[PDB]
Amino acid sequence: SLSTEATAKIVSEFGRDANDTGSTEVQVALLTAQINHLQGHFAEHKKDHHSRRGLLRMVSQRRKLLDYLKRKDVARYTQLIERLGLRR
Amino acid sequence: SMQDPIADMLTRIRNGQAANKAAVTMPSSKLKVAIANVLKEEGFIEDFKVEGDTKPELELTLKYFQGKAVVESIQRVSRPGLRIYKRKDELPKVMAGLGIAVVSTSKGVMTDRAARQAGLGGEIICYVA
Amino acid sequence: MLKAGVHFGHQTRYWNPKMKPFIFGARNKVHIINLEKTVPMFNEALAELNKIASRKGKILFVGTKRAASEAVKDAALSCDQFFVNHRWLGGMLTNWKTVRQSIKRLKDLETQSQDGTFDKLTKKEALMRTRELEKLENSLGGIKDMGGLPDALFVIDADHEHIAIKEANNLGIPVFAIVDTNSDPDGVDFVIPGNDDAIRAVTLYLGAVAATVREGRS
RNA sequence: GUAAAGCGCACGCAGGCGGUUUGUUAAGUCAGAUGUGAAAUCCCCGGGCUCAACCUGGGAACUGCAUCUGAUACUGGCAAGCUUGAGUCUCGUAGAGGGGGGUAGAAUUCCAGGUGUAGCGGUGAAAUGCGUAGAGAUCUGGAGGAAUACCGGUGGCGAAGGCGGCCCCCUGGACGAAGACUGACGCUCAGGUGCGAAAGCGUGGGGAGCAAACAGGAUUAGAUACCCUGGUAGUCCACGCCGUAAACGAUGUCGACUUGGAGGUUGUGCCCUUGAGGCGUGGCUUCCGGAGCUAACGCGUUAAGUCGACCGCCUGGGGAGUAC
Ligand SMILES: [Mg+2]
Ligand SMILES: [Mg+2]
Ligand SMILES: [Mg+2]
Ligand SMILES: [Mg+2]
Ligand SMILES: [Mg+2]
Ligand SMILES: [Mg+2]
Ligand SMILES: [Mg+2]
Ligand SMILES: [Mg+2]
Ligand SMILES: [Mg+2]
Repeated sequence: SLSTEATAKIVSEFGRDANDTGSTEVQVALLTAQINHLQGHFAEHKKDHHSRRGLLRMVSQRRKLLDYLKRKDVARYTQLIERLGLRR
Repeated sequence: SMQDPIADMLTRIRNGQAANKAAVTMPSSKLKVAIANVLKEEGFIEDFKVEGDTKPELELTLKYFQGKAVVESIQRVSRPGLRIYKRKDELPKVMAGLGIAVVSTSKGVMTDRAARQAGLGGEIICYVA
Repeated sequence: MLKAGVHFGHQTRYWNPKMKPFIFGARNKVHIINLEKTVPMFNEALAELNKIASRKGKILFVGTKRAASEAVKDAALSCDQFFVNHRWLGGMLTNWKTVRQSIKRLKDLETQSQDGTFDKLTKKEALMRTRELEKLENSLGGIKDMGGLPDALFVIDADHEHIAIKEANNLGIPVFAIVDTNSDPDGVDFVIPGNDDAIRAVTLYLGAVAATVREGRS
């Protein structure tokens, strides 16, 4: 999936502090990584549907984490989108 | 996924009594207990205890009379996605009276017979005969 | 736990989840009957037998299994008790009215040899009846003198003599038997969790019951 | 499941449903009251025409709606959480999971040449066909396309369709476990979106073997077939379309319970592990079978048993999955 390094790296920039990987913000950010990094893999090949299946699962999922965050605290939500430049 | 914990409790007992299980454990919870009380005060179950400190497990000791179990019939009624609420003058009578119907009134979880006298109605729950 | 300590469990691992409540442990791929309830069950049942035995109650012992057959016939003959150690004919109980006629032959035929009323007739003819008696003694033999269903039934093993118990519990005839793991206690109304095998195991209780029977009738 | 009926399969908006604790609210729920619910019908009790129909006094009912006053268990709203659901991280594990690109050996066919000589090929026989312009057989060299013996399995992976040589590159999911983290972020899903065997369609390639069409030979009464001799599309590839199948477990998805037996595959823990190993314990998977279920066959902890949440579908046969 994603490199162990790039992982821990992002777990800090968005993680509530460190050692924690459950933080909503974290997950969302972590997903966006593969989501974006995969665009390249899919920009090429294309016919690799089975792999796409995984891609969408990440998107649809992130959509929930984000949507959820907005409900539990609009703040973190609005800010989170900014750093990852999402929501159109 | 678990969308109705009450149903699981009732099912656990019916399937338990069928297999002649000494008792039956499960994740306790206020309502579950309150309902169990009625079952105890009615002689359908021997006793019950909720262990655990941060994870309550309700131990429901099944009961059997002669060559059969006490609870011969127990099915949920006011299930989700279709709740049922009756009036004091509209309380159901299980097995012509020989049976009971757990009802959650504003006064608490009591048997139909009892609530019907307390001059109050409420949401049925199931029929234990 | 006297001589009882000389039989332990039985049946490797085929067992039967129904006998679980009567099992103790299982070493070397074999369950061991929990004596903790075995011997306690012993008296509880044995007492009932003598209870009705007192009224000369018709007792019918069952045990076709070769290894234990001979023993059963002997013990059950220690009094008005009866026995069956040769292929439990289908109906000798539930179909007594019909099976009885067979016993009659065993009688009327025995008298033939029993008395001088046999020497007559050619070899072939006589021979024909001699062979016939043999077989009859196997099955009816140990029941030829029981004009009527037994007051109670006692079979060694359940599974094996399953057919017997079925006809018994149908006539309301109290069924007493020794079941072990693989056996099914849902039939015998008086379970006796013991090794249904071992020559020592069979005779052990076989004589035990017999005794309580002779002493049963005052 | 087989009688009519599980969408071919997924993702998922709306919608429906929602683990657990405390507080709070009181909207649904419940209790009481006040209005109102025309009278007449209906029903109960009782009257009057000689009875009855009929007529009539009072009550019950009008199961509803509104408001007022409370009750707070349950559902809902709010606040604060909690960790067992779900998810993230770490480290491991197996795999024909997918896309791209290489590559190897066996074999078929074809081309060239040597040896060699009268048959080969085919069938039940035959015949068509191929042979003296030298086949077949055999040997040597070369060209090319397709598929990967053995391993191989009751096997494995995938949502389904489906996926087998070896290597690299890019990439998805699943599982176990010492745990660490988030804190109900979940389940289902009309419409919608995407994936869809084979055949088929378009453009451009490719084309060895097999083979609809087609052409011969045969069989037969006939033989627009089965068989034989050939052989085009196609089968192969790229990109676009088609969207169907007995798309089958003929069995929707999610979760919880309910005797047992024998086996497979994979993770992991313990055991002189000194051992092949034995014992546990998760995931997935065969067959047998108990209770129970079922019209029966059968299913049977991977249920068609016992339950809860959501969805899809059926309502006699033909006409017809046809017409418009
Ligand atoms: Mg059919
Ligand atoms: Mg059908
Ligand atoms: Mg299907
Ligand atoms: Mg009116
Ligand atoms: Mg609440
Ligand atoms: Mg095709
Ligand atoms: Mg084409
Ligand atoms: Mg699978
Ligand atoms: Mg089966």
